[PDB]
Amino acid sequence: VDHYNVAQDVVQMLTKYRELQDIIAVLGIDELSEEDKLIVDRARKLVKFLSQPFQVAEVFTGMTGHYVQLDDTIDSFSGLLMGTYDQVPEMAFYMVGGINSVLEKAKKMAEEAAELEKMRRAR
Amino acid sequence: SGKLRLYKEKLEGYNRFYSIVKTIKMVTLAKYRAAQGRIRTRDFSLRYTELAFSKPQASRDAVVAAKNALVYIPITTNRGSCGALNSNIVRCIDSVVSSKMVLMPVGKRGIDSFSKLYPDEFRYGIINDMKESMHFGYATFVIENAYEVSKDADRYQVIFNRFVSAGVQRNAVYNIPSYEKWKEDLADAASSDNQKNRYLFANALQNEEEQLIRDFFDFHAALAVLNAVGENELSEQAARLVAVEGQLTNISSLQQRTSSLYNKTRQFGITAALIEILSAMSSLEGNAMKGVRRNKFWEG
Amino acid sequence: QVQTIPMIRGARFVALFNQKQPSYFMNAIVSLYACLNGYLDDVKVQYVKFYEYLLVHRDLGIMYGTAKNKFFYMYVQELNYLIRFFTLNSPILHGELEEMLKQHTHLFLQHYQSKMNAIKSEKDVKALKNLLYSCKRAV
Amino acid sequence: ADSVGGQQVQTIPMIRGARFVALFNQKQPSYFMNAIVSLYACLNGYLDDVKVQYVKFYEYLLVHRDLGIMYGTAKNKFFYMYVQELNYLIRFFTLNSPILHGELEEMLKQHTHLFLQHYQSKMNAIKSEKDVKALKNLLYSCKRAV
Ligand SMILES: O=c1ccn([C@@H]2O[C@H](COP(=O)(O)OP(=O)(O)OP(=O)(O)O)[C@@H](O)[C@H]2O)c(=O)[nH]1
Repeated sequence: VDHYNVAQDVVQMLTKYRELQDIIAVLGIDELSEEDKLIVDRARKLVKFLSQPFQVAEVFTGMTGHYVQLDDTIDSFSGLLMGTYDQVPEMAFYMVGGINSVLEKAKKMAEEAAELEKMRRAR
Repeated sequence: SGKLRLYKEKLEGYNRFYSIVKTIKMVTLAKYRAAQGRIRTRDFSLRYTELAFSKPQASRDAVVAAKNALVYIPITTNRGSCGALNSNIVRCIDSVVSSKMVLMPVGKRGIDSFSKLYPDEFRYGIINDMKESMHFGYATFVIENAYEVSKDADRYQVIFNRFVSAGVQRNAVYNIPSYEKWKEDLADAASSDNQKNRYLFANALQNEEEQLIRDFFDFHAALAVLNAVGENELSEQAARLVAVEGQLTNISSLQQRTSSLYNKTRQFGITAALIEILSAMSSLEGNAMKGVRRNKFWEG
Repeated sequence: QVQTIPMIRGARFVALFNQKQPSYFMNAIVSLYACLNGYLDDVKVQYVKFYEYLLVHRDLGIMYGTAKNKFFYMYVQELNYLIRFFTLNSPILHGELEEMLKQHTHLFLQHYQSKMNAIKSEKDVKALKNLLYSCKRAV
Repeated sequence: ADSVGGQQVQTIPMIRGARFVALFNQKQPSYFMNAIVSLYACLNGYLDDVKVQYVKFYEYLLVHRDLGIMYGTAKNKFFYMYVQELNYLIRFFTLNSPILHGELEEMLKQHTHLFLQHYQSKMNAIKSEKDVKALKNLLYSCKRAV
């Protein structure tokens, strides 16, 4: 039942993201309501989170592949829909497997940003 | 086959139609995106204009006792596809037809509609190219022509469209009484307790010289016209975007109905042609008859 | 958006038509009668399924001790043939039918819909959605 | 797609797309060196200041002529369009290589500057009944000459 509810919720969010995408074309995101600007942020994370790096391409693409378990995927999406991961950057969901990978990528992105800012302050 | 390609040509036309109409949406959206600014900067120029002219009078005593030309200046769009704005305005004008009615409509559609509908009453119309911004000079041109049409006019009315929201465009009215009737009401609002809210405003005008009052009257009349045309433009672009979307979807439904008839036709055409050939094949097989077999039947 | 009486009842009727398993004759007709008579006007569209479930698989009046009907209690499946025989508009079964419907509507609006309208927590919203999914799939 | 009315605006992608769609017009096959060089020039924006009507004439001068040598301004040592044997060097070494990239840009820059200074300037100044016809015939001939 949890799998079905999550899948339907994802589909509904994606469908809403399409109509909101067209609304902003005539308005601009700044016009949309804050429910429809949290729903346009979660949807973008979902679209990025449905991509995955395959182990078959560990050679010609260079990125380690992932094999996400069924239960892990359900939990990861269920948490994302609720809004638990509303602080993680959008790009942390791009070409990753599972939720732990998202956290690891976010930490690496944060560390890289801090180092770059620290280097900039020196010069 | 021609019949199949007839549908293909028909669907070919609908495709270009969708592209052109979509191009129209792009143009209107740009104009609406830049005309959306007035929504921020409106609702403050006409404050003392309200006091000058805001009079919630009855709709019968105003027109029943007309002894002089009642001039109407409906606002209409140059290009069609706007929606029901022009139609409603015509209904609003048809509902007030009278002996003394004179019409000086704005826009080609208003001219075309009213030249046919009201040839005698129609005197002439004003046309503005939607190239520059709706400015004061255009309003002054509307008023000057309106006076010359009927200087001895009991009232000059402007019937335009108010853009309440993206999907709400109501019809609004600015009634402007000529100098004589206005200064008479301004004189009663000053002396009498009646029209309290206008008491201070009226007395502050009677203190000044007359030419100033006449300039005041013309200036505020121009502002009311300027607001109406400005709103009627914003309602026009908003309405066209709504209407154009309707046309796009209608032209999409037709594209989905002529495609099915084109894919249903090709399937039937293939089946029939093949059936014809096999019927001829079976006819030539049936007409053929096997002859006596000239073999050594005994040798077996 | 002008919502007249026909529009409201029609929307409720459409929501009720959503089914997964065949419904017993008594349960279906009773629910249709309640919607037809306007008892669901105050009930939101998204809560119709939950309202129907409480009417068939629960009894609010007995739960909150405000019920006095002699026979027309929906847990009595034997009433189906009595309803099929006479009607739901017969004086024999009309008074009690109205009474239980009014009590069920009053209790539902007082207790359940009021709380469902005061849910903002993300966890509670998820729980409410899961509840609605379960009710829609089960009567 | 939005150019059906609305007065299409000439962004750099459009300023270069039009030239590309005008270079593709040809009658006879093009030698690899001539084609690749012309595409590279249009790709880096050397034809942004060249009107769409004169693109074929610009290409013809680049291929069958050498403005730099004509005006005694060429400074490249080996990279000249009259050296038809550079084709295999370009095939082995891409145009985006230090061996050829430096001289290639120099020649394109010089050719573009000379063309705008001398030829296109005169073209925009044509006002007559016979010069216009001569220009039109010249452009058509260049259209099917390269
Ligand atoms: O012969 C006259 C007398 C009066 N007036 C005009 O009548 C009005 C009476 O104006 P007020 O009496 O209300 O005030 P004021 O003298 O302070 O006016 P300002 O100069 O400050 O504007 C003023 O606008 C004055 O110019 C004339 O123009 N001519």
